[PDB]
Formats: sequence, structure tokens, C-alpha cells
Amino acid sequence: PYVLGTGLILYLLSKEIYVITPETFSAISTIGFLVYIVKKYGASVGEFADKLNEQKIA
Amino acid sequence: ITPVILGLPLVTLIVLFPSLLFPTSNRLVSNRFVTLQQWMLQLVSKQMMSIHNSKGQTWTLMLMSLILFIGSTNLLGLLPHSFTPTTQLSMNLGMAIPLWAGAVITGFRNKTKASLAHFLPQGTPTPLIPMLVIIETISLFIQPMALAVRLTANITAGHLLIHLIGGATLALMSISTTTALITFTILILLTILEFAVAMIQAYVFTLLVSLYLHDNT
Amino acid sequence: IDTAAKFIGAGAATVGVAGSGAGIGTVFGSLIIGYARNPSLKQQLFSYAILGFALSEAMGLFCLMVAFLILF
Amino acid sequence: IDTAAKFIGAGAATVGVAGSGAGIGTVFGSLIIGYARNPSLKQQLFSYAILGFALSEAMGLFCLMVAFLILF
Amino acid sequence: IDTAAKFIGAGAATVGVAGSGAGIGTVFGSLIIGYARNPSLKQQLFSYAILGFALSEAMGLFCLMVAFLILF
Amino acid sequence: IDTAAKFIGAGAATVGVAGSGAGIGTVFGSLIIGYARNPSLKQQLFSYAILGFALSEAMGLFCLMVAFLILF
Amino acid sequence: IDTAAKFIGAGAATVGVAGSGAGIGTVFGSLIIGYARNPSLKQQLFSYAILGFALSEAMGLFCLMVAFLILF
Amino acid sequence: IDTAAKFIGAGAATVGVAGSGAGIGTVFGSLIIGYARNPSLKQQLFSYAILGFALSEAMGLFCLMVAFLILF
Amino acid sequence: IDTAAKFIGAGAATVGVAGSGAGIGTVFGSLIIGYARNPSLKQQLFSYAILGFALSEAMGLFCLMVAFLILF
Amino acid sequence: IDTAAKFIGAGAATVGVAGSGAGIGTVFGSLIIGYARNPSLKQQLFSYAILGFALSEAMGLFCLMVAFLILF
Amino acid sequence: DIKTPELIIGVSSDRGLCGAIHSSVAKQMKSEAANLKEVKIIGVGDKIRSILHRTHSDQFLVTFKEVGRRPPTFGDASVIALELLNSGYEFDEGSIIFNRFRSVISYKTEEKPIFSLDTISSAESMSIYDDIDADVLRNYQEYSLANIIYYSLKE
Amino acid sequence: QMSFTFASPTQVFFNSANVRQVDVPTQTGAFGILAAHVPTLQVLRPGLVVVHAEDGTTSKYFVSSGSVTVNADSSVQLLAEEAVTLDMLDLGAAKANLEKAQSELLGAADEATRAEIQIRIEANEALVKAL
Amino acid sequence: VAYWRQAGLSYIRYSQICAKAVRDALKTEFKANAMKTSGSTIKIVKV
Repeated sequence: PYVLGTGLILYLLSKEIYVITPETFSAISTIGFLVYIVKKYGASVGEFADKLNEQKIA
Repeated sequence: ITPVILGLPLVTLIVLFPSLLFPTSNRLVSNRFVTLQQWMLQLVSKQMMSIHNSKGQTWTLMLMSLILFIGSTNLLGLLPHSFTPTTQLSMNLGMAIPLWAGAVITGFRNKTKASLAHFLPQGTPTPLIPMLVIIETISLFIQPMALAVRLTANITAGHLLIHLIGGATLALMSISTTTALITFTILILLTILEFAVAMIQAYVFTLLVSLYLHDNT
Repeated sequence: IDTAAKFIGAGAATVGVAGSGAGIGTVFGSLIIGYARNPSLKQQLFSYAILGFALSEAMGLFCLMVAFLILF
Repeated sequence: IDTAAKFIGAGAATVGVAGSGAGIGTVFGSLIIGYARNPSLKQQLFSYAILGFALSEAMGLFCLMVAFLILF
Repeated sequence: IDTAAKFIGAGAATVGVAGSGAGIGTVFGSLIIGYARNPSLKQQLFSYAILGFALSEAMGLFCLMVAFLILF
Repeated sequence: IDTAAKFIGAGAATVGVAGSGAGIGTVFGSLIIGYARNPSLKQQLFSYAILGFALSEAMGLFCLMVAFLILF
Repeated sequence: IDTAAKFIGAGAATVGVAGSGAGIGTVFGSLIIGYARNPSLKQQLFSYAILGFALSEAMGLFCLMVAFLILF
Repeated sequence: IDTAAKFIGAGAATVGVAGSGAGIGTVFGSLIIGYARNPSLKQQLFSYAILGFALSEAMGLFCLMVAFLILF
Repeated sequence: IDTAAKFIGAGAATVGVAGSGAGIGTVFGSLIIGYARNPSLKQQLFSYAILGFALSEAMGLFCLMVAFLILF
Repeated sequence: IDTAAKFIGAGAATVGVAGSGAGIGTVFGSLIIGYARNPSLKQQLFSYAILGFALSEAMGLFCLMVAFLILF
Repeated sequence: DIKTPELIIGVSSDRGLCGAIHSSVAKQMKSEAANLKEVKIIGVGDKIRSILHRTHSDQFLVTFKEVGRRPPTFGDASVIALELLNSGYEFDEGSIIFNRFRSVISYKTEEKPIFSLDTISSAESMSIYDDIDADVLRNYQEYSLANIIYYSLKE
Repeated sequence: QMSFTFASPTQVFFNSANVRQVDVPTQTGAFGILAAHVPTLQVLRPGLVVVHAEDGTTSKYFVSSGSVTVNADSSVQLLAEEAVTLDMLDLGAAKANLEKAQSELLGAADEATRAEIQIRIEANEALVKAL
Repeated sequence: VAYWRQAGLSYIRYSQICAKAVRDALKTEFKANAMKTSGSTIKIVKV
């Protein structure tokens, strides 16, 4: 969860610091990012289960 | 200065944290933090290692660094905007030398006259025909190295067309949003479906090609 | 001359989408007869169809990047 | 020149429908040879022929948008 | 400029039929090779070749209407 | 201009016979593959090859009509 | 213009020889993959190879007739 | 004439990407209709698919370097 | 016009070499998928491939002499 | 005129390299389905595929030489 | 069904006529021999090679022994099949005559015909068939030669 | 559906069972022969018989050789020379054989001789493949 | 065709090597049975 939040912040900095698109384009990209999230947050937990168990087993 | 100078350092640091964080995960902590990020290179060492070795461990991590660097570089052009039209193009040209040099390191440096002697002796290039070996030295390097520049420009365009079609769709239907929002919504998501995928597959080409080099090397 | 040849030259680059559209009918058609011999529908076959159409429409998005660079 | 190059430029963009035209005959051709191998006609096979005629007429709709941009 | 470019606009719009004629050869070929494997000829398969030779000529009537628009 | 663009437009329409030429080869090639699978050469399969050369030369006669209209 | 367009119009009909040259590559290809199935090499298949390369070169000899007519 | 013809000269060289567009669909499509016959997917076939896609984007690395030469 | 459009008329006549190049790929492909059935390598299938690549680049030598007539 | 239509003559000569790109996929794609029947990889079929890649990219070399002729 | 206007092969044990096995085929194979198939005989059972054994010291292609002593198995069928293949049959229409057992108390002296003329096996109605190659054809004929063989023998 | 006869001389697995599919690696190829096939004859490549009965289940066997012949009608007869379940098939042997198989191959001879190995290689491999 | 077919062999020959090869394989228990299964208790009489 903490990682995800850090990555979002960095992007925002880049957009503001760097040359920017149109407002409409930008607004959308942010919406576009959101859609992936909801599946992802369930996915991120699932990711967690696999690797640390595979690490623990070995 | 700051903008151009800030962009390349910024790129590095996003790859650097994963590249530091995973080395770090080899004993601590993990809490939430370390294990979370170990996830990043474990996705690299999970996902990309499903393709690698393959060429063998020796080259494997050498190429995976460029693959991750390209995908991460383009992810660092994904997010920032404006960034793709300028900085990602300068990063595509800054990835151009790495893409050229990736064949150079072992191919042209050890055999410039026939870097296909490392890459592909018999295949595309005719091994019976050193002329076709040098000709396809372009289609397996000189060009493929220009393609790797065109490949990022292929992404730039598709990313651009999303912005242009987007901005043109919202410029066309400045309704607030309304029906253009629905399509415009897609047009952004097309940025991921187009650039962020084809970007990836783009470095995947440099992967596989520098694999087919070092795998026969 | 500087604006006229920019409208009839952005039309000749729109004929480069003739390869991305006929190629898409070859990347999906050879997937129709592919799953006809069967059976790996989800994964393997249709997964290779997505990585093929992405490498088919890439010559359509880059050709529409040289089209929109002549009119905008 | 201003009304000339947009009238000959809208004609060159109509050569992008030659890809979707033959690309529609192939996706509906491999479905004719696929259902010849039988028998999952309704659902699976003929339900994918719509997914193959949509990704092929998407470049056609992208080409018919260009020819209508120089015509209106 | 006005009288000339409309003649060099319906000429390049006739190069969109180059898919409707070859794609019909692709679908009617796949029905020619499909009926060889047998036996649904007077039903099922040759009734899908009419649905294929139409969708191919569907980009052959849409392209032909643009060449008839630039002329008259 | 008016007696000029008629010659640089009637020639571009002859590039529409590229689908009629490559459609005749594909419809006959799969007929040569369909009669290689045997056995209904006399009617049924090669009879349908005439019904495939007609629906493929129709997109070549309609394209040759537009080329003849811009020349005479 | 009156002398210029005939030269630009002869080359444009010479692009219609790209359909006849690939339609001969499909008819002789499907005869090369139609003789591997065996055994009637002489007659039937390769006897219809010239009968399939006659209707496909018929689009080329008509196109190179429209290219020569704008030259003489 | 000098700067005007450099705009409708890299646009006609952009329609050369239609060969690489459908050539990548014919190459990857045959690999989807090849691994369906199974089972040498990992290496042998998909490894050869990276040799065929590079030799098809080789013409794409020589046609996009042509239009980028008439630009700057 | 006279010493101009013949230089852009030899460019359009060199587009006819898209059928002699894509006809060789269709010919020298079915004689690679047909020899996979085996075992008529010499004397039969590859011998007919010499007579397959003889009527393929015959439309290309006729397209290389059409461009040579618009130069020398 | 002399410097103008030489730039629009090299561009249409680069469209003749659309046959080699789609010829490269249809020749190295039939060998991607030949080894799927197996097992002549690095023997007969992959050896003839290089002799099929050379016969198709030569029609791309004989077309890029026309594009280099109208450029230097 | 694939039938021509145009071998034979006795099948049994090496051990006597504990039924009318050998004699039956003997009969019907002598019945045969005139008629034209090919007069090639294979005798499974060398008690075949008794009942017919004279110019069935001269009409056989092969004969088989250790017929029983552990009931025949597929292997055998294949075995006998295998060498059979490599035979100077001019693979006419072959017959396999054996006694198909019918029940504890009943058997029937059989024949089946072998579409050894693989070409009848190519012909006709056999067309709709696919994997039609004189390969899988033969290569079924092959397989079936054992299958049948096995069976018959077992019968 | 299909009378699917999955049989082997020794084992009939399915007996005219209205099976939806058998995925079937004839040397012809791997296919999903579905309930009621077209006249076709097939040679069994060693592979698996994946027996999609009308039951969701698809059963594994690895098959050595034989025929499935997928008929004009709806009879499918896998006539397996020997088609066995991985259950009873020993990887330990298979792999071991298989490496060996190539090893032996290296000292083998003619098309046939090599073949004996190669066939095996192929086979054992395809078992190893399978498991 | 094959390295077999053109080595002649047969589908039998092929097959048998498969079949055998399976016999070669299997888990040992099952290998007990092996010899039962498609053995050949024969004298191959040559006539």
C-alpha cells in the first residue's frame, strides 16, 4: 500500500514539474489509472500471498 | 537545464529504488515496506526470468537491466506529462545508444565487420553470402537499432495520437464532457493499451535480439 | 505550397493503415482455424493472438503518427 | 491550392479501406473453413468472427475519419 | 484547382476496391476449399459464403459511394 | 488542369484492378487445393469456382468503368 | 499539363500489375501445395495451373493496355 | 517546388509500411496456426517467430528511415 | 511538366514491383510447406518452383521495363 | 519541375518495397508451419527459406535502387 | 466398405484339431486356392500346417508356432504383423481365416478379407476419409493387421 | 454424441461413451476430436489422450501408438496400442530413459537405427513431456 | 515418412517401439505385467 502511494506522488510531481498536457487529457489519464487500481488492490494482496510463501518454503 | 537534467536522474531513481530495494530485501525487514518492494524485483525475477536463461545467467541480468530500464523509462514517460513528446524522445535517443551499444558491447566490439557472427550466422542473414550477412547486419543491427529508435517513436505516436485524438475529441465535443468523455476515457486508457504495452514489447524486442546475440555468443 | 502539400501528403500516409487492417484479418483468421484444431482457447493460442495484433496495429499507430504530424 | 489539395487529399485516404475490405473476407473466410472442421458454430467460433471483424473495421473507421476530415 | 482535384480524388478512391475483390476471392476460396472437406454444402457453410461475400463488398459499396460523390 | 487531371485520375483507378487480379488467383488457388482433396471436379466445387470468379471480377469491372469514364 | 499527365497516368496503371503478379504466386503456390497431396501431377491440377494463370494475367494484360494507351 | 515536394514525397514513402503491417500479421498468424499443431512452442517455433518478425520489420526499418530522411 | 511528370511517372511504375515481390513469397512458401509433406524435393516440386518464380517476376520485369521507358 | 517531381518520384518508388515486407512474412511463415509438420529444421526447408528470402528481398533491392536513382 | 473384383491365412494353434479348427480352414482354403487374392497362406498354428501342408509347404508365406503357451498377446499380433509386412505378398486381397470362437461350445471358422490392396483401401467411398494418406492408410492397415491378427488368433 | 471407444487391447476406458471430446495426438497432430467425427483415420502419436468425456473431465493417458480413427460417423475408436495413465508411468524411468535415449542415439546408426533411439527419444520424451 | 518410415519401419515398427518404449517405461509394478502385455510367446515359423 505504501509503495503504491509513493509511486502516485512521484507521477504528480513529474506532471507539475514537467511540461503538461491539456486538462481534459490529463483528467482522463488519472481516471485511466484509477480503473486498474480496484482490480490491482485485490491483486496486490494476491501477489503478496504467493512470493513470501514461496520464499518461506525454499 | 533543470528540466532535461531533472528528467534523466528522475528516471534512474525509479529504477534505482527497485534496484536498491531488492538488494536490500536480502535480510531485512520486512515489515510492510521491504516485502512490498521486494515484490518489484521478484516480479522482474518472476516475470522476466520466465523468458531469460534462455541465454544463461551470465548475460541474463545484463539484458534484464536494459529491459527493466526501458519499461521503467517509458513508465517514467508514462506518468509525467508533458514528457513523452520531449523527454521520452530524448530518453528514446538516450536509450538509442544503449540499444546500439547493447549489440556493440559484444557484437560490433568483438566483430564489427560481422556482428551477425555473434547474432545470427545462419538465419536471416545468409552465411553462404557475406554480402547478405553485411546487408542483414543492417536488418539485425543498423536498422534494428534505428528501429529501436523508431520503436520508441512508434510509441510516441501512439501516445501522441491518444493525446491528439483525445484533445481533438474533447476539442470536437467540448460538451462538458460529455459523450466525448466516454470515448476520451478510452483514449487515455489507450495510452496504457498502446504506448505502455508497445513500449514494453519494444524493449522486449531489444531483449530478444540481445538474447539471440548473447545466447548464440 | 507550404500548406497545400500538407493536406494531400497526409492522405498518402493514410494508405499505410491498409497493412494494419488486412494484417488484423490474418492475425485473427489464423487464430480461428487455430482454435478449430483446438483446444487451448484461453491461454497459449488467444494469448499469442493479442501479442500478434499488437505487432500488427503498431504499423497503424506509427503510420497515424506520421499522418497527424503533417496536419497538426 | 487550398480547395484543391483537400479535394485530392480526401481521395488518397480512401485507399485505407482496401485493408479492411480484404481483411473482412479473410476473418469470414477462416470461419468458413473453421466451421467446416466443425461444430462449435454458435458461440466460441462464430462469436469470435465478430471480434475479428471489429478489430479490422477499426482501421477502416480510422481511415474513413481521415477522408471525411478533408471533405468537411 | 476546383474542377481538376475532384477528378484526382475519385481516382484514388477507386483504389479501395482492391480489397473488396481480393477479399471475395479469399472467402469464396475458403468456401471452395471448405466444401471439399464436406458435407454441409447445400446449407450451413455456403450460406456463410453469402454472408462473407457481402461484408467484403460492404467496403466495396462504401468506397464506391465516395468515388460517386467526388464525381457528381 | 481540366483536360489534365482526367489523365492523372483514370490511371489511379486502374490500381483498383489489383484486387480483381489477386482475387482471381486466390479463388482459383483454393479451387486447385479443393480439387486436390477430391472428387467433385465436374460441378459442385469447380462450378462454384465460376461463382467465385464472377463475384471477384465484379469489383474489377466496376473499377474499370470509373477509369473509362474519366478517359471517355 | 496536357503532355505532363499522360506520363503520370501511364505509371499509375502500371501499379495494377501488382495484383496479377501475386495472383500468379497464389495459383502456382496452391498447385505446388496441390501436387504434394499427389498423384495426378500431369492433368487435373497442373493442367488447370495455366487455366488459373490465364484469368489472373487477364487483369494484367488489360491494365498494361490502359497504361500503353496513355503512352501511344 | 523544393520544400513543397518534400512534403508529398515522404508521405508516399509512408505507405511502404503496409507491407510490414500485414507481413507481421502473416508471420505471427502462422505461429498461432503452428503451435496449435503443437508442442514445440517454447523455442524452435516461437524463437523462429522472432527471426521472421525481425526480417519483416527490416523492410520497416528501411522504409521509415526513408521518410525520416525527407523530413529533416 | 514534360521534364518533370516522367520522373514521378517512373515512381508509380515501380509500385508494380509489389506483386513480383509478394508473389515470390507466396510461391517460395508453398514449396516450403509442400516439401514438408515430402519427399519430392528434386525433379518435381522445386522444379515447378523454377516455373513458379518464372511467371512471378515476369510481371516485375514488365514493371521494371515500364519504369525504364520513363527514364531512358 | 526538375527538382520538384524527383522528390515525389522517389516516394512512390518506396511503395514498391511493400511487396518484399509482406513477401518476407509469407515465406518465413510457411516455414514456421513447415517445421510444425517437422523435422527438417536446419536441413531442407529452412535452407530453402533463405533461398526464398533472397528471391523476395531482391524485388525489394531492385525497387530501392529505383528510389536511390531518383535521389542521387 | 471397400471391395474390389480383385493372400489367405489359416490361424489356429499348433496343437491338434481339438475341434474342427484346422480341418475347417483346410477345407475352405483348399476351397479357396482354385478360385483365383493370392494363395499366400499364413498359418497360425502349425496344425494349420498339417491340414494344409504339402503345397502348403509351398503356398505359405509363413506359419506360426508356440501358439498358446501363454495365450497370444497383442505383441504377437504385431509380431506376426510386422514380419508380414515385409513379405512378398503382392498385397491382393488377403484373407484371414481363423476360427472365431463363438461361445464355450461354438466357434466359427472365419475368414475376413484383408484390403491388402491398399488401393481399394484408397478407393471409392474411402475418400471422405481424411488422414487419407497412403501413409496412415498403410499405417493403419499396419496397425489393424496386428489388431485383427491379435484378435483372430485369440479367437 | 459419439460412441467413443477408448480402448486398448487390454483396456477399454470408454466404451461408446458419449464423450464430448478427446484430444488426440495422432501423429497427424493434436486435435480436439469432438463428439461425432468425420471420416478420418488416425495414427497415434505418442501423446496424451485427453479424454474430455461429456463430463468436464478430461482424462489423461499418455498414449504410445495405435489408432484412433475418427470415423465417418460418430464412432471414435481410440484403439490404443497402449495408452496408459501418468499414474502408472514412471518419470523416473522416462527421463532416465530419455537422456539415455539421446545418449544411445549418439552411438546409433542409420535412419532406422537412430530411429530406434529417436523414436524412443521422441516417445520417452513425449512421456517426459507429459510427465 | 520419417526417420522411421523412410527407414521403412512400419507403423508397427514404430509403434512397437513406442509400445515397447512404454513397456520400457511405466512404474515397476506395472512393468511386472509388461511382459504379459503384448509379449510374443512364439516360434516364428518361416514358410
